[PDB]
Amino acid sequence: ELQMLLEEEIPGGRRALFDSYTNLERVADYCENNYIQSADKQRALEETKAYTTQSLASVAYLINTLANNVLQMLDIQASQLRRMESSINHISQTVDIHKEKVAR
Amino acid sequence: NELECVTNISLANIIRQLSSLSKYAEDIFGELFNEAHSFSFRVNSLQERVDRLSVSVTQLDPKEEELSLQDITMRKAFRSSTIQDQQLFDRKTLPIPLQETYDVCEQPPPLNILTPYRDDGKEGLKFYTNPSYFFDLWKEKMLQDTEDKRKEKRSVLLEAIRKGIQLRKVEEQRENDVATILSRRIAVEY
Amino acid sequence: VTLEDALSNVDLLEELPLPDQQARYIEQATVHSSMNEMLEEGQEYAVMLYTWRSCSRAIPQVKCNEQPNRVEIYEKTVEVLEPEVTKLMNFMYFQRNAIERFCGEVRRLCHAERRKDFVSEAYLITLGKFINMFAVLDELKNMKCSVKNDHSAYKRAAQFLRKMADPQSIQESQNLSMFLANHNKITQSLQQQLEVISGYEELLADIVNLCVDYYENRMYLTPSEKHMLLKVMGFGLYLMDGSVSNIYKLDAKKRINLSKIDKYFKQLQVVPLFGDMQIELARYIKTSAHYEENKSRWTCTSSPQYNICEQMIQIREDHMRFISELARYSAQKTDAEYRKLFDLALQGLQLLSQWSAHVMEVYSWKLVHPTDKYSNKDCPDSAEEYERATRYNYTSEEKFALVEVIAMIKGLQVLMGRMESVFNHAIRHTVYAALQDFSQVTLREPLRQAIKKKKNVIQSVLQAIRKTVCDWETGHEPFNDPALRGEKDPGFDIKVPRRAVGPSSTQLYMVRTMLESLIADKSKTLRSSLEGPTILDIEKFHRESFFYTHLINFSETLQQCCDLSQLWFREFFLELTMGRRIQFPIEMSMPWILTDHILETKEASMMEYVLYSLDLYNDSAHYALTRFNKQFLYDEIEAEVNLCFDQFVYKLADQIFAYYKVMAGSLLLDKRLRSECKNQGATIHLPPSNRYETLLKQRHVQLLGRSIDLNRLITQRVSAAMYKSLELAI
Amino acid sequence: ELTFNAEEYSDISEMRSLSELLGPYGMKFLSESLMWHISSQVAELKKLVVENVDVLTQMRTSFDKPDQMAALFKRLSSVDSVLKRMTIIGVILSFRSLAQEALRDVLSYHIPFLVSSIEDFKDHIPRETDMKVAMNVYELSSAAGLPCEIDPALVVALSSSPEEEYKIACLLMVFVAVSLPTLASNVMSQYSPAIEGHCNNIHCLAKAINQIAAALFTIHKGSIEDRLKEFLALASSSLLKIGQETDKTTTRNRESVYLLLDMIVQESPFLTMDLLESCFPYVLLRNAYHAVYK
Repeated sequence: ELQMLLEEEIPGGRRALFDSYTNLERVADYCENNYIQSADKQRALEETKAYTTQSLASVAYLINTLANNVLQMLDIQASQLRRMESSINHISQTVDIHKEKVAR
Repeated sequence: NELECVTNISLANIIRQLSSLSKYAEDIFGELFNEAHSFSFRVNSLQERVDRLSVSVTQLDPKEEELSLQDITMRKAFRSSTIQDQQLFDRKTLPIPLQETYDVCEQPPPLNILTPYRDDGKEGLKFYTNPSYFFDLWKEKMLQDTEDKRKEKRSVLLEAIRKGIQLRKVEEQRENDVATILSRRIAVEY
Repeated sequence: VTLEDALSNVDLLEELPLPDQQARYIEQATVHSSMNEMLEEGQEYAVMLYTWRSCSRAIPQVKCNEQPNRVEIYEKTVEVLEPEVTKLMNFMYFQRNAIERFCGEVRRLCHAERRKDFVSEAYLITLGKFINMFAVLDELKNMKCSVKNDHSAYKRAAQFLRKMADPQSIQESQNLSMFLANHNKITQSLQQQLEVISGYEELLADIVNLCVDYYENRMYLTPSEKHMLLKVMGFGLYLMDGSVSNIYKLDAKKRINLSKIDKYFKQLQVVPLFGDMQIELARYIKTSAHYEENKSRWTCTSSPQYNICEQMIQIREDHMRFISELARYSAQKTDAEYRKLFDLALQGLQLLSQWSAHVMEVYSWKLVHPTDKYSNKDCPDSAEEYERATRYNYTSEEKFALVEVIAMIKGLQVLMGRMESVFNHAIRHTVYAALQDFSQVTLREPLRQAIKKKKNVIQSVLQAIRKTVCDWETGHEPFNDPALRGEKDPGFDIKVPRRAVGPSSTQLYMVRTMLESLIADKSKTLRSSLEGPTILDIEKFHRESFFYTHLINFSETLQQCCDLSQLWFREFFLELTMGRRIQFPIEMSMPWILTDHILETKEASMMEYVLYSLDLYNDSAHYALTRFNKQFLYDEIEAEVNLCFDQFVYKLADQIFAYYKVMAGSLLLDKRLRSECKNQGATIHLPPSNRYETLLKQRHVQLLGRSIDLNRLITQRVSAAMYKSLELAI
Repeated sequence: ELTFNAEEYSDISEMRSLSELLGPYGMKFLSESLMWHISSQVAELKKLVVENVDVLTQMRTSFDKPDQMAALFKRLSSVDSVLKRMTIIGVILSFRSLAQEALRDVLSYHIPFLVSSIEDFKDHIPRETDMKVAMNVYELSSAAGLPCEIDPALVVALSSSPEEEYKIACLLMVFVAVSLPTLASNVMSQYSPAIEGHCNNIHCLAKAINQIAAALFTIHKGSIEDRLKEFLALASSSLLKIGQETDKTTTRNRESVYLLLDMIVQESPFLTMDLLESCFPYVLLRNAYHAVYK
């Protein structure tokens, strides 16, 4: 259940962030040049508005998903360590019992 | 100038800012994920060890347990780990974005090429910038201060314990770490 | 595919649980822009010149004329030093052209016929900025004796190899040699080229009067601006007192007020010229042309209020009073609440700037006034000059007070930066509301008056101000408006729109300059036509609109108001050593001086402040990386932090373990025994309480981009100490 | 001059000797004897709360209006009485805490195996268990000397309409919250580093609020986190309001009373420092600590 996260969720989201970085870097230049060489400037304008809105929404969505995945991963690891602490405490108690028995 | 041109330029600028933000967010998330992955590796190793130790402990035999009175001290004592972190600001530790902004800064003059011609056999650039200078100066100050302070100041188990004390006496204890230098200074000061 | 979806994405992203975290005006605008570009280029050259390190101190020297390898060290030195000499050539050309341009502007502006028209205050301030740039560049070139030696070595090497053949090349080289050889070259050229202009001192009197006015009325925000005003005052007085002009005659005519400037200089006596190179302000008076025969006029030349410990009562009172009110403010709102947030943002910025100014002023005064071996009993005789300017120049109380003030600055900075969104919205809303109210409602009465009158210059200007900054909520100005026609209002309510958006820089500047034009003493005056209340309200709005530009950029100005980067840099004092030193020891570094003082004295009250004194390094390193823009400076800061942080961890862990061991031992001691011992005058004293809890809880200390878990390191050291204690007991 | 020394009976060594003599039975008896007095004091506090219910109910809802809130506070009655009673409760709980620590140190040393089993059991109880089982678990643990978030002795003692009682508990929290800045005017509220607390014991209010809130809102099935969060909001607002004052008599001890918020958040197992930062800036507390430690 933790492997599903570690191996493919977080790395996949990071690759998605890199892809968004590249795409947005290209879309900025495309929008600028399109406005410069556009017959109607108004139409180019609301199109640029649409691209900026889409970019903001997509980036926010991606960041939100990565944050959620990291949060869940950390919580799972904390649970594992709590369980393993309990088991280690039990082993320590058993060893102490054995040593006291030997002494007696 | 028409205003719509300025507004469109600004829109392109904010999209560029969005792309930069995406890269920076990716950097942060990768920095988190790497160390989380390291924790996962350590947890798996410790779990394997705990499973082994539990199956081993469940089959300890007290009645068969035998303790060697003669070997009480010739046995090697258990020592806990003593790892202590230092040099936390080496260049290796530099984050990635800070390195990116560091690499666009102006480099010192190529003053090393003069090195093969220098009679002293010292580096050419060490006369222009010596980051190790602070450490060297501090060490030198510490060494002379310590020396000045020093100058101013001036049955069979019986066999086993005997062997243990002999080993302890002979096997006594045996630098460029600041902590060691301070410890020596204060110890001499006492 | 809409604002709603993106905004919803952001909102849902901002709610995750994160615990464990604790006309005649366009030409003026154009010339102003060009002058600003020249200013920034001059700053680039100034930084190039401040961070110049001798490259000829590493070139091996030649002893015999038959050194086996003489040619091929000359080839090495020419190739090493060619680009540095290119830099110096560009510097010389820049300063020459800059003086040409400034003098051309001064000449154009002072023309007899043109001396009647007004000049916006912004242009005067920019002129002051050039005079200050020339001052700083000249003083920098004066200090740096390494550039002379580097150029001389390059010239010898280049002539030995016959690398230069052209006549123009030799002439340029020899011109550069003249430039570098001389002393006070730039100021001398400025003087010799100014005085040819007839009546040039009137414009400088205008500059100095404007600066005195602004300083008196406190029309500045950043400490940089506050000190720029004084520097401009001083250098303008120096320039005005040449051969063809006399400032004492000019003062006898009540054209300038020497007494006010003298009082200002007396109160504040030193300001940072650049980096750690200070400038004493009375030095401009001392060296003026006619100072000696008039030396009795000034009382700022003798020599008190720099004991930082005196201001601490007031600083604490103001800190608590302001933060208590700010903490209260942590749906759509009325205009009163947004106006209150605007007032509160401005007030916080002003307080931060004031505190930063206190700290830096004390630092500068201390630098210029090194101590002696009689003043301070502990100062060694063989004490370096820098070591005597910083290390031994402060008492214990002074160091503690400086740490307190720096910590207050940084804490209030984080608090203010936390509210950046609310402040941005409030500020933009208030600015838009004020601008639109003024433009649409307040300018109706004067415009009606001017329409009912033959005079049309006022009408053209007022109308122009309306086209510039009016946002007609229906898209067009009301048509049945009687004020526009001239007839009296019957009334005629107009609904002023609201929205959070500030005016572009260009149009805000245009509006402010046009308002300044209406209320102008000299312009046959436009202020004569205006009535009483009209000019009173115009003067009001013009005064409050001063800080709009600063406040719209709240984040940048917050950064500027809390800048303490200069406490580390030491290039000036390094140059004065004449090569004897390549850098100073950490025990001479100011941040470590403060941090180590706290650590050594084991001060309980100040134990919570240590990490801010450490944080000083972050500001210094960021400055070195982003403004100075040099790699070796960051390498040096990183090395210093590497050493000092290890020392800090060691000392802190040691004293923490000692403190808790002593407390444990004291808790278990027999109480009746303590009573008995006290009754016989042999008291076993208690251990003083101390505040280590906050340090033990630190887990993400920030230094130079690294996150340091202090708790882990303290645990390692303390566990080693506990093992040692148990071993010693057994 | 009292005819005895209080430190020769309450010292760590003395409390450990008392635990040795008395054992879990005697220590349980001592704790019950103390919770009797706490219950008495809480009864008096409830009387005081009910005789102010209208103004208290209004104040609980109008904390956003400084002028209206000041007007409401003017009409309250018996405020220093409330503070005195809560201080007494805190003192008694502090004595109980000393005794419990002594007992734990003795027991972990005489019977290590039982103590280890008890601690293992207490630590790892599922957090999804209900109150009935957790009360038995906590009762065993407390008998062993371990510290518990919800004191079972107090829960049992404070039980001797139900919705009226819940309302009364909430308004008791409100009352105590808004009455704090009255402590600045007092001259004995000085914080002494040689004491690590105030002369007139107002540093035990941390114990008083945390323990009383836990007990009452377990008895009346509330939410301890939410109630303590509301209390913190109100107390921080009141002290921030006194922050701007200038009188030299009603703000003689602003810093000492400011330190109480830090003490409360430190003691509480339900309040973290993030909440305190959100409602009360920590720079004020840093400066207060510097001032007192001068």
